[PDB]
Amino acid sequence: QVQLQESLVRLSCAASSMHVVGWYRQELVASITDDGSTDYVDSVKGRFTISRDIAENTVYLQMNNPEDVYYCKGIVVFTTPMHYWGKGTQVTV
Amino acid sequence: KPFTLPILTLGELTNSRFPLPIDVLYTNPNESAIVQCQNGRCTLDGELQGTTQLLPTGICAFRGKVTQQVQDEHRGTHWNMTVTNLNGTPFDPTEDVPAPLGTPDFSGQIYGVISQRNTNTVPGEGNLPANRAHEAVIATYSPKFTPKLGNIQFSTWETQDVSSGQPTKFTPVGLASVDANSHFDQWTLPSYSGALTLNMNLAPSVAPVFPGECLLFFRSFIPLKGGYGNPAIDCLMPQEWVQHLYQESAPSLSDVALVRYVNPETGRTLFEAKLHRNGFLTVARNSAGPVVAPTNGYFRFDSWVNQFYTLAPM
Amino acid sequence: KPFTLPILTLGELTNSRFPLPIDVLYTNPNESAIVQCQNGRCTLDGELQGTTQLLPTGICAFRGKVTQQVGTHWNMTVTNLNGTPFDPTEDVPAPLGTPDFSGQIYGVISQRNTNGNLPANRAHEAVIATYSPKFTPKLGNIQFSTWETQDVSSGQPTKFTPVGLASVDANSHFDQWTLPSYSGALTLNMNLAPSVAPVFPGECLLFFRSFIPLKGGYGNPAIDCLMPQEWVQHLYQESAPSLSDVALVRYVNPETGRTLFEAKLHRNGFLTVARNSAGPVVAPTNGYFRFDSWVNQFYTLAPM
Repeated sequence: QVQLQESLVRLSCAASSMHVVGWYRQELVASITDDGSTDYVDSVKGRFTISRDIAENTVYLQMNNPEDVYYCKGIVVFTTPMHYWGKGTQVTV
Repeated sequence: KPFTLPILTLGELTNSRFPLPIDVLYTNPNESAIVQCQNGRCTLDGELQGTTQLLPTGICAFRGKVTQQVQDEHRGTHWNMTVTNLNGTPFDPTEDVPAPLGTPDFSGQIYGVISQRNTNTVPGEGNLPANRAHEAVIATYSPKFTPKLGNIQFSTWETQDVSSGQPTKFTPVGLASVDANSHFDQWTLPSYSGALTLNMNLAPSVAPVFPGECLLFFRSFIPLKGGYGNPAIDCLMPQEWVQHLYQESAPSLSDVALVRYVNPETGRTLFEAKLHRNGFLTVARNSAGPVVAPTNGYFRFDSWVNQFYTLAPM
Repeated sequence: KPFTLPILTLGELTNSRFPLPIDVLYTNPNESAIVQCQNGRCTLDGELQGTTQLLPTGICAFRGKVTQQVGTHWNMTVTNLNGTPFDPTEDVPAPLGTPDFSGQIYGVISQRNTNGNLPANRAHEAVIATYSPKFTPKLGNIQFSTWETQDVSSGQPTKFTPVGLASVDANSHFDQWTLPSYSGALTLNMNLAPSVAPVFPGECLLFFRSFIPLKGGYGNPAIDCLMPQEWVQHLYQESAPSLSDVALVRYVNPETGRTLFEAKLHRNGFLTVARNSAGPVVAPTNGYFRFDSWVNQFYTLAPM
């Protein structure tokens, strides 16, 4: 119902306020919640950094290897989530 | 006029407490809860009780109008809805019913779709009314669930596209969750007027009266929006029995009707049960769980008996 | 065994072609389309026709398993509603309950996995375009689309609960009297319940009309059935011998005791009235049809 939008060696996500926003790849990469809490897959730990920016209306994924398409995913009602996916952006190193 | 049941296999029956097909016959003799559901309640001589109505489309349905967006202490976007009778007439809270007919009769997060069709046309948008529909959840255990007072609340994932003051329909689909915090309990009634008020005009509780018997249920499995679980909803009689009993209105000639579950191919009785005047089944059984019976079987009325009749064990 | 109809007002009837209450009786004599719906078809002596089955929950429902991803589109094998595999050589147009009109049908796809010993679940809004070349229920396969992009599981029990239409705009091909091609472009429809029409001048079909919800956009779409689902169920139960061509029925007001109009209920299971205008039958909410007597087709109805 919302329309998420992302962005080969700053990706922005934009919608048509969400409870979690996360970046994926093809597996989970990095996520941030509206508590400001973050989490990372073990293979990305230390090199990757998720960060929320309310002022600029987007969620960035700063990535600091050849084993690295990336997607934006965004709402909870009671304790039941619904997820909203963007269409993606390729990443190749 | 002689009492009859319809001739319908389990595969031709639907649940009277949620819009689902019947999946299996079921017993649970170790049930500690008082069984007092309000949908699927009909006496054998055709008196609907509780919140029971005839439409399969009315079970756990609501009709009304959204008044405004509201706040509540849980995640989501929240909306207040006045509710009418399902036939569109204003609900009169002083009527002798527990709640508008069709109101859900159990505690849980009921998941479905809210849809609206506007009454008006807007200048510049054309001569046909606008529409919208979104997934929604109604927590029947919430203090804001007050259908007997003529209004309820629902929550959506959608944050803006629900219109105030427009005709609104809730189509039930399943449950949102059966996790700890979601309070699914099929035998716990909602407080239809909210937390501060007693329920009224209830269909009575049901139980076997002869020792060694237990209730027999028609069980359906109910969909989940997400999470883990295999939730089920047990009704006392399928909706087609409610409809048939209402049509026939046959006088009940004793307190208990002996019925036999028969295999039409062999003509043989698979097991027997008591069909009580208030509208529920008991059997003599020493296993709990789903009933193993051939798919072509159905209940046939045999004769009127008394409360002391001894059933053959299943 | 005497022929009977149940005693049910419009407010106690449901549509046999979509899970909706009946809202109004309706005529439309100038309909150019062939009326040949496949749900809500039952003879007066209780023989189901077309894709008609008895469950209100089965109307426009599907049961099956998702095979793969193909908006986002998913391919789904469909079974009979009782879970048994559908045999395409069976003498039916499609699995019983299959939608019988062209449109974008909107509803919810839900899944409960086969494997604390409790299965995972998911449900999403979904749309089934019955006019698509991939709508092939007679071949045991259909496609549905979701707004949801990823969380639909392959090889898991899947249920479609119908709710309304996605749209009735031009590109949505809603036409309640256009049948789906149940086998797609590959073969013509088979074993169909026959088309219905008045045979004598001055008569037209009488419909039980329901308004169907919309996911979005503009419109007030309706779905018209020939007999409500409760009549299908009743006829199936009773199986009363049909004694002539037509059951003459009278629509009566129980409060005044007066007959409002009469109709022919044809053996194949549809109504005609003597009317030559389109629109609602304006009738008291307490009215219902009562069987009067068997007549032949040459009976002349009083104008309603």
